[PDB]
Amino acid sequence: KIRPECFELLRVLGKGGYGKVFQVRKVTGANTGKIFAMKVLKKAMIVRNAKDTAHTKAERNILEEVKHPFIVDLIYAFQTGGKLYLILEYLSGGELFMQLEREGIFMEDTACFYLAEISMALGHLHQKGIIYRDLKPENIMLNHQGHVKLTDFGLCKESIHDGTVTHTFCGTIEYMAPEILMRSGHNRAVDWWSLGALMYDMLTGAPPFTGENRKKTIDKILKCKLNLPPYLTQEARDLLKKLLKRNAASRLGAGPGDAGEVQAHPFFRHINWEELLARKVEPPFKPL
Ligand SMILES: NS(=O)(=O)c1ccc(NC(=O)COC(=O)c2c3c(nc4ccccc24)CCCCC3)cc1
Ligand SMILES: [Zn+2]
Repeated sequence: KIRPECFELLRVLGKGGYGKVFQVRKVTGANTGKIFAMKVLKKAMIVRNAKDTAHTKAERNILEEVKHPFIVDLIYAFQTGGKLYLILEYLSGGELFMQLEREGIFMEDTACFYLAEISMALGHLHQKGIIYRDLKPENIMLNHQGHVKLTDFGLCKESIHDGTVTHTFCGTIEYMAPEILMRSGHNRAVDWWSLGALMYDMLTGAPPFTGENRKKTIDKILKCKLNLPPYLTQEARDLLKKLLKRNAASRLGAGPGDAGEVQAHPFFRHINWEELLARKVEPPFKPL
């Protein structure tokens, strides 16, 4: 029976209003010395609010069901009287955010690699009926080899919250689909929008609808007047045009084919999907 005492704490990886993440190593038994990330949530901070309770249980249910190389792996999960524990794989490659900052602009082949892996993760989720919604550079980590991992399926990680009712808009909203910000109803097509926004950011240096402040950003996102810079390749321009459509049902990937439709686009013409999913493709950046 796994317990908190089975793990030795090595450092604090992060913290927020609901709990903390530690780097840990297993003290004894199987995988003695194996390194994990341990997320520890305070039930007291959660159980009084039906929405947060629900969100917590959905996080654990999603992470338990998902079996995919490009989504964070949940190893153990247990609780005590006052805390919930999630033992996750430790991801040493950092945030994709740090990669965009260091490079400014990705070469197309580098962008293509990361966007391809993300699309496979989104496809896995979508066929399970799960919508990611929060695709953004900060949310995308890299393992020690440099492969993509999607994270943040649970409670709010922000230190400053937007309003007092929901945590839906606490982060940057620069990658969020217009129909979410409009509260006009949405489905898995929001993820293909977010993929486009991320792609635009990789290849230009900034998300497509940024402004001087948040209001102006939201206004631009809702207005949806896409300007594609001339230096984009024909394949990139074409895909971005198809992903960043205001009308969800027109978006590439919104169709019945979902990720399959996006993956069939000429921007991804050189991707071998079997070798990619099997992690046999050398990543563009190696955290080593
Ligand atoms: N809602 S809350 O309890 O209050 C709350 C929970 C977590 C955070 N902050 C984070 O999770 C930050 O990211 C991580 O902690 C993190 C991680 C990992 N691996 C990491 C490796 C290095 C550095 C951080 C890592 C392993 C992969 C999963 C993500 C964690 C802030 C607030
Ligand atoms: Zn919040």
